[PDB]
Amino acid sequence: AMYPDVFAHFKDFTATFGPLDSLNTRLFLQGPKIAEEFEVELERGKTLHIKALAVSDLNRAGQRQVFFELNGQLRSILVKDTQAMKEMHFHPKALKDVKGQIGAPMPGKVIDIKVVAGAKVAKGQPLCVLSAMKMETVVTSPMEGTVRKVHVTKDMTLEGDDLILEIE
Amino acid sequence: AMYPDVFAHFKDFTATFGPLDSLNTRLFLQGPKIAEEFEVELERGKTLHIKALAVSDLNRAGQRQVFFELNGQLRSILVKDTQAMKEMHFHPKALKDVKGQIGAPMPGKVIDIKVVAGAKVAKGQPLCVLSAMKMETVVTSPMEGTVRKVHVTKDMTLEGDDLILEIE
Amino acid sequence: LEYKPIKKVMVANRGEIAIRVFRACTELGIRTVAIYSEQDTGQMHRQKADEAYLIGRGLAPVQAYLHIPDIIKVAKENNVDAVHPGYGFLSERADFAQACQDAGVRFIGPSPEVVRKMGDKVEARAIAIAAGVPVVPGTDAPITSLHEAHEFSNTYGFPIIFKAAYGGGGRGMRVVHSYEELEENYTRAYSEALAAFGNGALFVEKFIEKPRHIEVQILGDQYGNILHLYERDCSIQRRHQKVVEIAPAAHLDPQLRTRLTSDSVKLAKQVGYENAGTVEFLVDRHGKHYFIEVNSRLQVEHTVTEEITDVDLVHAQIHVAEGRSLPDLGLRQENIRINGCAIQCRVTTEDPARSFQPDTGRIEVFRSGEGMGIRLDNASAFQGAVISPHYDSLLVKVIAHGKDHPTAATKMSRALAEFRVRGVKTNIAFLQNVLNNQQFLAGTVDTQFIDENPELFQLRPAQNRAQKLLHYLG
Amino acid sequence: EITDVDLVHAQIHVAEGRSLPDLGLRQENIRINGCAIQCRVTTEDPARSFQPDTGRIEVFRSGEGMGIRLDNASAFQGAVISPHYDSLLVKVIAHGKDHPTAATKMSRALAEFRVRGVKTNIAFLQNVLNNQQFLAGTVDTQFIDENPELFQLRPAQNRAQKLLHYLG
Ligand SMILES: CC(=O)SCCNC(=O)CCNC(=O)[C@H](O)C(C)(C)COP(=O)(O)OP(=O)(O)OC[C@H]1O[C@@H](n2cnc3c(N)ncnc32)[C@H](O)[C@@H]1OP(=O)(O)O
Ligand SMILES: CC(=O)SCCNC(=O)CCNC(=O)[C@H](O)C(C)(C)COP(=O)(O)OP(=O)(O)OC[C@H]1O[C@@H](n2cnc3c(N)ncnc32)[C@H](O)[C@@H]1OP(=O)(O)O
Ligand SMILES: Nc1ncnc2c1ncn2[C@@H]1O[C@H](COP(=O)(O)OP(=O)(O)OP(=O)(O)O)[C@@H](O)[C@H]1O
Repeated sequence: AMYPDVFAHFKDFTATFGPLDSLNTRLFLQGPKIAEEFEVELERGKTLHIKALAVSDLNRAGQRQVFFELNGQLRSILVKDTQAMKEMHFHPKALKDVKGQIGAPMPGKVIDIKVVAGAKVAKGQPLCVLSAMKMETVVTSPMEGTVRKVHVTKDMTLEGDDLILEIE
Repeated sequence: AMYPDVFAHFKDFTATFGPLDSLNTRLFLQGPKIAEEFEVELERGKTLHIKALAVSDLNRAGQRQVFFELNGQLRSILVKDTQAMKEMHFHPKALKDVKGQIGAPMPGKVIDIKVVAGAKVAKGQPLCVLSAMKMETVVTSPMEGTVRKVHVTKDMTLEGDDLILEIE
Repeated sequence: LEYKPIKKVMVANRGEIAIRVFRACTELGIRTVAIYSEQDTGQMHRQKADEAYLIGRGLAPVQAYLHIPDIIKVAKENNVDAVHPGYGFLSERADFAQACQDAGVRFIGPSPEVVRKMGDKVEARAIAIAAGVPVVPGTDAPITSLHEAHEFSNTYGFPIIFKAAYGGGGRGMRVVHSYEELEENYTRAYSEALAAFGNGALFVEKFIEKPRHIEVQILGDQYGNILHLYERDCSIQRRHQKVVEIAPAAHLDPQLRTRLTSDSVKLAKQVGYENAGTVEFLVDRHGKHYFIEVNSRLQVEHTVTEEITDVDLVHAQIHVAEGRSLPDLGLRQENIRINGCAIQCRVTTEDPARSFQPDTGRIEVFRSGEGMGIRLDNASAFQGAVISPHYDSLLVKVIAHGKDHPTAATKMSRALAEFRVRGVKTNIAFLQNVLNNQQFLAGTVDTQFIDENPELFQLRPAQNRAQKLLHYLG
Repeated sequence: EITDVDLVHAQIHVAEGRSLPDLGLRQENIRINGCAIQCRVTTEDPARSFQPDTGRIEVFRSGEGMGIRLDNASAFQGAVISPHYDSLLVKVIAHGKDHPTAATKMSRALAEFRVRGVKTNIAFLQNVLNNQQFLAGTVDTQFIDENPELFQLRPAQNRAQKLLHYLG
């Protein structure tokens, strides 16, 4: 009631990055220095020891891999670099806000497209094939619309919920 | 019979570093490149793949750590960096071949020393007290002689076969 | 009487079954030869075998394991003696067995003629009636006429099920309650059967209110000696795909289990079965069973029966493959006994919340939960593993054994709680909710048990601060 | 495992105060079922003097089958073994319907294990399980004393690991 927008933002941060205000100030501001072992307290019984091993290099799209020595074991995580190149040359993600926009419910690669560019599409009509574990889905068009250019193209590597067809 | 010295040398190289000549030309002379998969054909039966993940930083007395993944699993290896060889870490090495140098066959911490340097000692008499995991180890004097100078005195950690006393 | 020792064996599958066969062969001092596809190069099945070769180079990843000529060429060259098909990929194919027989390579299982006799549903229908146990009333011939559906709805009863032949998908399985629903159900079922697949051999059969199906395990050798292991329970049925299995009969009269034993043995002897066999039944509330089908391979839930009797099935399979008779192995009816209870669960990367939609990704942390009565069959689970979006989605096969059903349930619950698989989405919470339900511990469960409990989806959340803190630090 | 009666459960229950008949435990109610064998995996060099060895574990793997129960104490990837405490890595138990079957299962399980980096004593146990008199059934206390072949006979290839060292 006091701060509607700020409340939502702070809730999202603590649900994505976890409980803050349990680290060291230098840990919260600067971060762990490599090859130096520190300690974080979580609850009365939950005590953790963390050691940083090494930071790898950009593999294919500005994603680094960091090897963390939690306790006695090792934990690999993937983080998205931002100061690296951020020009988007990859297939863009479909927009969830527009229900008319079409996104793949499950990850897969399109083998064939039923509708070549420039053809009518009706409700409840097969459009493409998506590769699940052992099961196949054809997308049904919520609305009748004209197709000009296939954003998904054909026989290209793609992941779930991506723009295959958009109607203007 | 024809080339004894280089035969002995070659026999020890192919043992410490394993068999060779099954690698690619880049692997043998140049070595692997980070973030690119290469293939090693070991025998006719089996065959295995490697990635090079990342290389850590120098930590303790020149022992850098490198991260490799064998086919289907991640691995870690410690390699001795021999390019520094500038610092003097002391910790004298007592070779077993030389009778004068005295080394500890088992690494641990020295409990007590019953011999003072440059003094009269007995033949086959207890000279140091050593601690084990759950046993007491008593060292017996191998031969009679004189100790000139002792560098490591007490209350410090030594590894296997380290020089503390030099017998004459 | 006839003995031909086997020097090495090559497996034509992947995943946990290959690992199981490799372990069984290595225990007998037999060399192992493994095959793998190009995409499936980081799997653990190719690392626990003495020999590994590439197959299906340019083919599609799913059908790479389906190229008979390549497998035959690989097996013939490396001096292979016998092949274990496993399950799922080429167990039912009769042409593969014939090709293996033609190249001099031994095939572990029943003869191709018996497999073809199993084959489609009409032959099994006829064999059941000619010599066998009763079967659910239904139409023998495939149905394509509106008059046929109307007449057989008029004759026996109103609730009927549409079943699709010449297909393994559960897509052709719709229910009819009334005339008005009957017409539209027939229309859609016929259209989808003719569209998705080829011939639309649809079937009409009466529905059973609370079905409860029993699986009986059949073992037989080459000298006409057949040994049944014991029954099984898999009434936990999501819609038509198994999730959880219990070995002992929950509440079954001894007379009924004896009747099932006798009928299964009679059916096996009449056909002349030759290897790991599996006979599936279906019993009613009043105490009336109805035959369904017969599986010709070794089932996935065999491990659960494997522990109650402490009999190794793969050992017997290979021993029969050499030609040894069962009495020489010391396996008879009198020497098999029940001891304890067992529970089976499969950990799968399916999301129990939305639609059990499979999930794909990379495993970031993995831990095991071995204990007192816990047996683990790790198919592919390790740090930094990648789950393929095109193969099956089995992570770990977990088995819990105990002296009684509640004790086994408690052990399985504690074992599942010890497992920590973060980052890759999983269905552990649904399994824990199923195990905690009082109806499950009661003992009596029907097929629609999951259908009538929408509150079974508690969908527990996790603070998961451990991996959330590292993301910030990273 | 022969009795299939959990000892810690009974211990806690009898600490609570519940009597044995309430728990359902009678001397006429328990019975023998099969045979079992236990082997303790340590870090003792089985050649020199069974002397303890310390180091860092680089490769760890486990083998679980029909009749194998595993109790992982402190064995995991990248673990450091200390010289201050006991030297137990894993307690492996094998169960079968007969003594030779259990022995063969345990031999298979030990062969399936893989511990690299720290020298251990799988080979000595393999020799013990490969003895014909051991599999016969009868052994004595002087059994190890009168057979000085178990120590000496040790097969060791140790190949793949060396190859990684060269690349690094
Ligand atoms: C001994 C047995 O067999 S009983 C096993 C069943 N119970 C347990 O495992 C108790 C330990 N508890 C936990 O792991 C978790 O708190 C759970 C299982 C209750 C679930 O909590 P979650 O919301 O998933 O995680 P939470 O936010 O509490 O953070 C857990 C992390 O804290 C750390 N942690 C957990 N327990 C401890 C502990 N006793 N001491 C120190 N650190 C700990 C670990 O890094 C753990 O990461 P993990 O999930 O890989 O184990
Ligand atoms: C399925 C079962 O339960 S049977 C298990 C028992 N048998 C096996 O494990 C068979 C596999 N063989 C091996 O691992 C080894 O060759 C052993 C056990 C025979 C011992 O040989 P060693 O001299 O120690 O190693 P070698 O020089 O042959 O190199 C082995 C390495 O090659 C690789 N490798 C082993 N088998 C395969 C295979 N089938 N395909 C590809 N690569 C393989 C691995 O990287 C392995 O490293 P690891 O020791 O961590 O497994
Ligand atoms: N008459 C029936 N009444 C009730 N349930 C039935 C009936 N027939 C089949 N079922 C259901 O279908 C199951 C058997 O399936 P089916 O015999 O078709 O084998 P399948 O090859 O595994 O099936 P699917 O093609 O769905 O993969 C039963 O366990 C039950 O859940």
